[PDB]
Amino acid sequence: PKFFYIKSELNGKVLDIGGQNPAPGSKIITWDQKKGPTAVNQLWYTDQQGVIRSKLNDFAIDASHEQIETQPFDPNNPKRAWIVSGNTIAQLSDRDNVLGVIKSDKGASAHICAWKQHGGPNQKFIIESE
Ligand SMILES: CC(=O)N[C@H]1[C@H]([C@H](O)[C@H](O)CO)O[C@@](OC[C@H]2O[C@@H](O[C@H]3[C@H](O)[C@@H](O)[C@H](O)O[C@@H]3CO)[C@H](O)[C@@H](O)[C@H]2O)(C(=O)O)C[C@@H]1O
Repeated sequence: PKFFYIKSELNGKVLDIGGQNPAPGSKIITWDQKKGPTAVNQLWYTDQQGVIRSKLNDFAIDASHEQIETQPFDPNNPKRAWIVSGNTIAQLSDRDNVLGVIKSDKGASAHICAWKQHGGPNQKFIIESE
């Protein structure tokens, strides 16, 4: 219902499920903000507890692998509980661990990782209502 974009303060692009792939394990990148029907893979919402889910498949953000990917939500997996805290997307169980944008080294789209808060814009995001 209440959807929003998560925009990076590093490049101005938004969290986006690469190629709108609905399958679990799909990498989340930053891509030009889209508007209209096709923007679904860039739209997110928070469940009751405040955990971020994707409008595309209701999957959560997961940081179990090298780069963040979408995965079905699991209340027992600390790596799948991410919330909006100020201008940071922080881990529910560790506010010091936050998402950050890392530009591609091979001309690809930027990807996202989770690591200790270091105050730069790469770890800052703006929540934009749909
Ligand atoms: C190898 C490759 O295909 N690289 C492209 C990359 C991949 O397709 C995705 O990472 C697969 O998950 O997508 C890039 O663009 C991202 C945007 O894709 C848009 O959809 C594309 C789709 O990805 C293309 O494969 C398809 O041919 O056209 C679709 C529509 O243009 C999404 O709509 C958009 O939100 C982004 O996710 C990328 O940079 O990752 C382009 C790579 O060349």
